[PDB]
Amino acid sequence: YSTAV
Amino acid sequence: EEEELTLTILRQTGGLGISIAGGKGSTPYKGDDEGIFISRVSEEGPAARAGVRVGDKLLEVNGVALQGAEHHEAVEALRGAGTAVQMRVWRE
Repeated sequence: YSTAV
Repeated sequence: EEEELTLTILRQTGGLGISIAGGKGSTPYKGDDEGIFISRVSEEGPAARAGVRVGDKLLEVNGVALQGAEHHEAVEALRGAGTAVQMRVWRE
């Protein structure tokens, strides 16, 4: 999964 | 075509303009590598202007390697990396 930072 | 790049992302406030995927114990960005990869780059955001590219594998954040890092550990590193965030990345 992705995490926007 | 394999290269290692040192990219410096500059921000005053807010985010870096990227999404990261993968990490130890998470679903990998690619089956052969459990590491941290750039899954998205925000259009002309800080990382875009710094030359980051989707698919880049993130090796280090301000000199701290992410080998063996869980997904949340990489997220914490990037969030607390400061206003100048230098990333050693692997690009194919």
